[PDB]
Amino acid sequence: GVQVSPSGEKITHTGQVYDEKDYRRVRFVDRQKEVNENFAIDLIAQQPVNEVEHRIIACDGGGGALGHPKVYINLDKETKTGTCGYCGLQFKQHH
Amino acid sequence: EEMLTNNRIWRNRTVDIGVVTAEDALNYGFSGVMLRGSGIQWDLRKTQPYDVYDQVEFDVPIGSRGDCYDRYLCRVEEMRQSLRIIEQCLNKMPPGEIKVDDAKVSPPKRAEMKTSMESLIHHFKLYTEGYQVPPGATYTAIEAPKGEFGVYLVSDGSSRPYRCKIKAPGFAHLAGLDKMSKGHMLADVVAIIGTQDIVFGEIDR
Amino acid sequence: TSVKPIFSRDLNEAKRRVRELYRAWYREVPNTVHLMQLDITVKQGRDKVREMFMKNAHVTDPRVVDLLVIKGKMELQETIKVWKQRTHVMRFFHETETPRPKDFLSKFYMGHDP
Amino acid sequence: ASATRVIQKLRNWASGQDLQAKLQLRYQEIAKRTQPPPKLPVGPSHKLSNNYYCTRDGRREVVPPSIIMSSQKALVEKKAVTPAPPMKRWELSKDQPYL
Amino acid sequence: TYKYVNKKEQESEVDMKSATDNAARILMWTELIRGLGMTLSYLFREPATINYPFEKGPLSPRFRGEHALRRYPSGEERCIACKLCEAICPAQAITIEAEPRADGSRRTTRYDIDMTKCIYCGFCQEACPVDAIVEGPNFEFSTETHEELLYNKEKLLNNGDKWEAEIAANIQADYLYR
Amino acid sequence: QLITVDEKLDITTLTGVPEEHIKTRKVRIFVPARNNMQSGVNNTKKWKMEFDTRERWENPLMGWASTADPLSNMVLTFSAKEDAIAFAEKNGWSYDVEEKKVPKPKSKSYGANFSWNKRTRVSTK
Amino acid sequence: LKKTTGLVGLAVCDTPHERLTILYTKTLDILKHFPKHAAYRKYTEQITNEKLDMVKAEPDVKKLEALLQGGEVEEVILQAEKELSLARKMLKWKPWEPLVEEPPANQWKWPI
Amino acid sequence: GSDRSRFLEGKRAVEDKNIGPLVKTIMTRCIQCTRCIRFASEIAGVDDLGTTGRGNDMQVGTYIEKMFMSELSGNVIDICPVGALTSKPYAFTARPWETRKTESIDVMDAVGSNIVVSTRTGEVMRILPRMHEDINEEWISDKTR
Amino acid sequence: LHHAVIPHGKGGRSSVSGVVATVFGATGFLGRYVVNHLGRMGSQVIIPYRCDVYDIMHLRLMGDLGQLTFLEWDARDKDSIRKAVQHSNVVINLIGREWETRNFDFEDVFVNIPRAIAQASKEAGVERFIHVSHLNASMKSSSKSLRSKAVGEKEVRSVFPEAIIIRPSDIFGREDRFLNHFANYRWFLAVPLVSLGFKTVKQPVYVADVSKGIVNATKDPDAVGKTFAFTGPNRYLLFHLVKYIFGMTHRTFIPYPLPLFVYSWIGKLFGLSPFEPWTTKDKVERIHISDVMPTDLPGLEDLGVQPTPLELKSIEVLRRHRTYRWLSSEIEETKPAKTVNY
Amino acid sequence: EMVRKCDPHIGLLHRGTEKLIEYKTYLQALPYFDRLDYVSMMCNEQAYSIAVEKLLNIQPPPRAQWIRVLFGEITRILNHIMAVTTHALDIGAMTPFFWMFEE
Amino acid sequence: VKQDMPPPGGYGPIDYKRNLPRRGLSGYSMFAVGIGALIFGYW
Amino acid sequence: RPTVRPRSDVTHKQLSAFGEYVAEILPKYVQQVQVSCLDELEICIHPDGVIPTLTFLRDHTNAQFKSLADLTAVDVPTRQNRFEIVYNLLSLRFNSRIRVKTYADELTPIDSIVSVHIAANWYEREVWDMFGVFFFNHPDLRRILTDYGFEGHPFRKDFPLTGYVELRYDDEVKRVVAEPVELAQEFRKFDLNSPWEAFPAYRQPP
Ligand SMILES: CCCCCCCCCCCCCCCCCC(=O)OC[C@H](COP(=O)(O)OCCN)OC(=O)CCCCCCCCCCCCCCCCC
Ligand SMILES: NC(=O)C1=CN([C@@H]2O[C@H](COP(=O)(O)OP(=O)(O)OC[C@H]3O[C@@H](n4cnc5c(N)ncnc54)[C@H](OP(=O)(O)O)[C@@H]3O)[C@@H](O)[C@H]2O)C=CC1
Ligand code: SF4
Ligand code: SF4
Ligand code: SF4
Ligand SMILES: [Zn+2]
Repeated sequence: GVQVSPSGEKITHTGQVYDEKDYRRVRFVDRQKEVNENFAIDLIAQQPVNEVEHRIIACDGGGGALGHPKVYINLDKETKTGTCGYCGLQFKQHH
Repeated sequence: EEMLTNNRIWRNRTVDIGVVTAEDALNYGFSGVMLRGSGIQWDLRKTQPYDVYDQVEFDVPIGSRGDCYDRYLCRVEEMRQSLRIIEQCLNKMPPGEIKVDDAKVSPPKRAEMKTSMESLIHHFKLYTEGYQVPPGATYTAIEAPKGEFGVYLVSDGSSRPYRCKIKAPGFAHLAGLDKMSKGHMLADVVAIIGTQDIVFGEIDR
Repeated sequence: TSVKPIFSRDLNEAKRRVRELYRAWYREVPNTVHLMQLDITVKQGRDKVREMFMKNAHVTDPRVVDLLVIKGKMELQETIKVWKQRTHVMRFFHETETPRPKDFLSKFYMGHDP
Repeated sequence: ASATRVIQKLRNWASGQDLQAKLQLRYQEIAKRTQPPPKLPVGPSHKLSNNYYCTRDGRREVVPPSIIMSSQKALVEKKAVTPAPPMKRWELSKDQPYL
Repeated sequence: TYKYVNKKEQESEVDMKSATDNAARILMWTELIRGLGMTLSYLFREPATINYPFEKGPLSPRFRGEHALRRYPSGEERCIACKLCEAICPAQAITIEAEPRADGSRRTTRYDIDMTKCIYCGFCQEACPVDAIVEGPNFEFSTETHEELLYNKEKLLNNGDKWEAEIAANIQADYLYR
Repeated sequence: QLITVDEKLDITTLTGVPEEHIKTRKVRIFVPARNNMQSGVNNTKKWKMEFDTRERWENPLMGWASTADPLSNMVLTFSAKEDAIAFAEKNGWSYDVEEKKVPKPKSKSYGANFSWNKRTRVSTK
Repeated sequence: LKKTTGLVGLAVCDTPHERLTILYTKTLDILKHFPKHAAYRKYTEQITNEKLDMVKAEPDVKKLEALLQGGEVEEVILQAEKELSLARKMLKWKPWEPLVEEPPANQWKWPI
Repeated sequence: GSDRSRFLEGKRAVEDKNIGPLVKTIMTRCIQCTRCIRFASEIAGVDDLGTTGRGNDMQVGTYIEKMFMSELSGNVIDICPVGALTSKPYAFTARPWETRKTESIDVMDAVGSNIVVSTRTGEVMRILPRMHEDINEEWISDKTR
Repeated sequence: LHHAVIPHGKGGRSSVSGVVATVFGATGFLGRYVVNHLGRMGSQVIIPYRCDVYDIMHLRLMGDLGQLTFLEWDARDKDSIRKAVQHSNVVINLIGREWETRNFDFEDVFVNIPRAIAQASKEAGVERFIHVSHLNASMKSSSKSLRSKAVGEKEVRSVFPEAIIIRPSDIFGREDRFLNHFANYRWFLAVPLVSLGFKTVKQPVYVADVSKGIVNATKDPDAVGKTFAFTGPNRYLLFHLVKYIFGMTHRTFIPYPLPLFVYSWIGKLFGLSPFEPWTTKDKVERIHISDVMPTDLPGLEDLGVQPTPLELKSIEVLRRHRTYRWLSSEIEETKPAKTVNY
Repeated sequence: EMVRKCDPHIGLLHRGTEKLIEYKTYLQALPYFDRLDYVSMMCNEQAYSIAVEKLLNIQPPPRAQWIRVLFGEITRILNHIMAVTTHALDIGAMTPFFWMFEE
Repeated sequence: VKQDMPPPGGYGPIDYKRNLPRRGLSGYSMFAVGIGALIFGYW
Repeated sequence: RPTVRPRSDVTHKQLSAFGEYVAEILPKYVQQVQVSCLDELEICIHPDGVIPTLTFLRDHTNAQFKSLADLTAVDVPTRQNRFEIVYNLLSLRFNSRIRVKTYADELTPIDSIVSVHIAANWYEREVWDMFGVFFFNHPDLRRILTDYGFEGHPFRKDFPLTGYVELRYDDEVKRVVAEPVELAQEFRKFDLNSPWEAFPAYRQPP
């Protein structure tokens, strides 16, 4: 979601765009601004919700030693979804 | 060893250079190779074996008439007796563990800190704070190839230390560059420095 | 207070030891400017010697004056010999860093420096 | 392999020993790449029982140095004493004593 | 056990056969010829050099080089701003000021290495409990300027958005050893 | 042999510290407080000698907090107040003491939570 | 009957059983000027009178080495004339004097 | 404590609350020490954060949705040794070894309460209390933190 | 001003000054000192180069890790001036070669470079356009540069008013073109200087005095249009100005006087050099126009600097031109020059 | 050309890695010890990894001791190459420097 | 199942001991081939 | 016990026995000989009696310690005599080491042992360069490791980690000259020091 400011520079994961009246935009002259186009705010939202059967369940990142220390969530809330602080994977209870 | 240990030039360029006698090396504090090259039988693997060197058979090359060619041979030949030890350290290696089996001094396995809690806590403390050694002080003198590499730790209950101090074998050998460079000229003083196994990191610290 | 002295006794014996040192710089500033190429004439070289002796006059303890002489004999041994450089001896002058205003009013037109 | 068997004999001779068996250009004898995955052994003390840290706490077995002849705190015929029994003539390195 | 290296002198009343043996070592200086033939034994060898950009020498999966921030298989920047990767970085190189991401999640707004710092020691990829910061197998990233070595977070995610095909193979090859 | 001198024992001169870090520089001597998150009170029991803070400007390039006063991250652990003021007077520094803060001892009975007459009669057990 | 020592600059100095005796007998004499209660005199006499008997009874050098540890006998004559040089230093100095001058002012409680 | 887990079974997770914009409950990690009900019943005079149930299924907090918005509501942060409920504004801005702690005073109330202002590279991240007996006793209000 | 143009920082070399600046002629002689006196105190210094990247290496230092950023340009285009002076609070003009090139003449360099800049700098919205004319250049001069360096002094005021204009005297310093000019007359038989040197009164000025003057002119609330004149003390006379040099440089000294009938034509012989010429038609005539008395102008001393005499900093710039047997000679020695007040 | 009195001024590489250990924990200071003898790295780590262990009253496992000894005497070969040959550059023979830096 | 990295049985011996094989037409054949080449140069 | 470094009780009696020996032979200038759990010996002394217990340990039949190893100087600025100055020595003959430490002020020097152990010609010079402890009777005291104009004694804990000056090249004077310290990151002193004694009954009772 790299969307250009009215000045012309690009926006990062975080709004950090140097203002129009800033002197520290020279450094991109005859140069450019390395900015990652793949915002994790959105890619994680482009990910479905695992409608699991149990109320307390586990998350990893595809491999117990390959990421995400194994934490457990309480899926009593039917309104909101339970998420792990490490990934942003969502879950539900199905009942 | 063919190319050097039988010439004239190498044998007429190093010989009778640096004839630092026995009892003056100790007054100067060499302790590594600039004293066993003069006949002082001394080594901290036959006298003070610290890691597995008790059950490691080898020979300590000693040389009389220590003159920058007799210690050369003591230096070419402990490359052999160390190449002899590889024959041992490769053959006998027990199928055991690799770090201390004490998770408050040696962090746990990178997969053991993803099932279990405590392993994750100690991981979160070992690699932030440390492990709180007790107060004390030591002197681990180790035979690096230069010699008695020393470390005078001084601990406190903190996870940081309180004044380490490093014994550079070379901080004493380079001070021997004054008496060994007596009678000898510009073209063989350049050879004395290489017959002290000089490295200007350990010293200049 | 019944402390142990070093290289001296009560201060009046430890000022000849200071003058014997000023008795070594004043004859060896014209030597350095010759040896190693320096812009200084002689007088702003010698006046700096007095400037660095007329900084520590507030001292009143022999052991301290017995000690500051020694460090001066170092830096004279390092200057009668060329173990120093143009760089090290022309480092005393502080030619680069702009001398900050001692006055109150300008001292906080820049910086929170009391 | 780049020898063509007429330079081997030269190369072996001018040096004076065989070096087509003890060459320093590694071809295939080496361990390969992509070894199979291991299964490292858990050390001791992973045995779920009789492993209280209070038994194996080496870090806490310390205790402060035993002071001897303290001028104001301890104040603690007679033979002579050495700091240790002395080192001696070690051995003489059988199978190669003069090389 | 000790071994004498230079100790053979014993006058055996050298016979005239052992004299020429010594008197032809000298006057034909042949001990040196045994060195000239020794260097002649090597020009006929294969020089071990390798055409570098076409033949880049051998490495191993643990070769630690240019840092990179890995990423879960569904986007989602794998860092969680713990700060136990500058609390260990001995060169004092990392500054990872963070915030709640406005998703409620927990991520960096700031991350940094000064690669003119960064001793390349490995303490940060072995401390990271999530495998976010790694130390890739790059070793061709020299720069004409000082500013290009101050990798913040956008030069260092997209770097990890580059080598992830090449990192994970090495991480998959080594998560059993660590 | 021995010699008498009643002076203040100034070591202002044997240390560098050109002029700005002798007189235009404060000092604070104190037992550090207790990190109230924790009940741990062993980070007390010493007499650290932290100094005043000064300008920390944000680097124009990067965001880093940069400084010019090096004598800022300057903890020095002691064991007594009599040993600290003797050390900062010496080096020409100006101290400012804050005395120890030990908590009171407090009569705490588990049974006062279960009183007939009194008002400490707790609920939630 | 010793061709070349292992050491360097430590000459043979042949005729042992004399110099090893001239020196120890000379420590006993440069002792006896100390106080009897000084423990240096008490102890080093227990040392020399052993070595003096391990030379005054044993004429063969190679086995004498195995009695007074300090092999390479010539390395002992270097030591015997060194202790000798030290008693003289310990005479002009007064180490046996009473308990220390100027004891320490809470100088060693280590954990700070 | 020990070094290793002989626990290989399966944990529990607790259903988080929404106590307010100051206190951020993550109650999977609460250890049931009742150092937060004994605060809200003896220092604040509130009687809200009860313990609801028995066994592991017991779980601290209101049985219902209620907002523990009182003066001295930010001190349950400092008093919970676990990080179950912590500060929501200072959620993830820092980490305590990163800080530098300067002991100063409160303003904005006339108590002159004592404080530990903790900084992170020329900025402010928390405003903690000091123990001093005459002033507050050990804890501060919510305005001044 | 904004929030980062703020000078929140002590001294310099990692601090801020709010002196984000363009300095165009920062490849030569004066600009390498200007960048040094800006970068040392802490200041971004935009340095546009038309030239070799190798000749701008010595500018890579005197810069504290981000405050030195370079970019390319040429005078004969637009959109390469509208990128340098964009993000600026300050602009400085130091262009001027000494001669005519095949493509850039005295008018293309002293009139059309400031005009295009200062107009392209007024559109950006910057506050200062420090310009460097040369003293003695009112109009009707005997030269062709100083007859055009006042045209620029008007074609800037008529474009970017409220501009600072420094009119320095003939400058000296290491790798200068003033003392190292007369020093290299020794390669020939002797010095051909006009009228036996007389009738040419000169008060030169040291570089750092000019540079410390500029750097303090871009910070005062004063100098919102005030012309300047950086001249210095000790208003020397040329014959004694050169005799000082060749007593300092101990080689020798004999005059060889001439008129301008030939000594301005010899410059036209050395002016036929595709490289940096040794002399020109006009480099001869600046030396001889050089005549002025200070009348009313502000100067250094009401700007921040206490200028430096030539008596002191002449070793550094002539110690090279000596031979062994004079390579150490102690300016205690060498008979200081005769100064004229008039 | 004969040398009467030399006066080395070693100190042109001092950095101060007896004062930086003071501000870094025992793991965060381990790689300083590679720098002291930059030719024999593991033999320094092997030293500092014992003075720490002594204070802790700990011994490593056997397989660590063996490999800790194995590289402790490969560094023995990394160095006497760096001493036999560097002592020959100064004297003139350059080739065994190159022969072993393939080895 | 465990295989950390132990060795197999033995590995056989290494040859650490020095071996400089002497060689050459010894001490009479040299001067004989020399002088004999040097009288022929005279005839 | 498999992870706790056995104590080896034998060589703790050998050294403690030699500890009383060195004290009662030499009551002058000696206080609290001590020997740690780690089997190593410590003999603290009064600084007026350095050489009389280094010649003794160099020249004595049962204390042959003729080879010097280090000479440190630990700074402890909570005591008058802050500079603890530690010797450590070695017997080739006995394979035993020892520690002989002293004390000193910022001004209470210690006579040099360059006559006894020539190795300390430079270990003393660095102590002068690093700490500032003068040494009587020493050939050519001077710096080794610091610059030729370095005002300060850096390993003093009073000295900042980054000093007071740093160097750079000034094109205006063509030299590597010093203007005072001006960082770009401000070394972040972390507060890694926990509560929780970690070593009870090994501590400080008030
Ligand atoms: C029949 C009756 C009549 C007969 C009359 C004739 C009688 C016989 C005469 C015999 C003569 C014998 C040969 C004479 C030359 C010998 C010279 C010589 O002796 O050199 C000795 C010298 C060593 O001297 P020294 O100081 O003592 O070193 C040993 C110390 N331990 O050695 C050296 O130091 C020299 C070392 C230099 C090495 C440089 C390498 C040279 C490279 C070789 C090139 C190979 C090609 C040869 C080409 C030849 C030219 C065509
Ligand atoms: N130094 C002196 O002797 C004195 C100079 N002055 C004035 O001071 C100012 C500084 O001039 P100074 O710097 O001394 O002379 P320089 O010779 O150092 O030239 C300065 C810069 O001008 C640039 N320049 C010149 N012409 C052009 C052009 N046509 N297009 C692009 N760039 C150009 C050059 O770039 P490049 O490097 O690429 O050629 C050079 O770097 C001028 O106004 C000069 O007249 C006044 C009195 C004394
Ligand atoms: S340890 Fe890993 S997850 Fe935590 S802040 Fe560092 S890089 Fe991010
Ligand atoms: S590799 Fe080491 S030095 Fe480099 S960033 Fe990681 S922890 Fe820091
Ligand atoms: S104080 Fe914290 S840990 Fe204790 S019961 Fe309350 S929420 Fe749980
Ligand atoms: Zn997850």
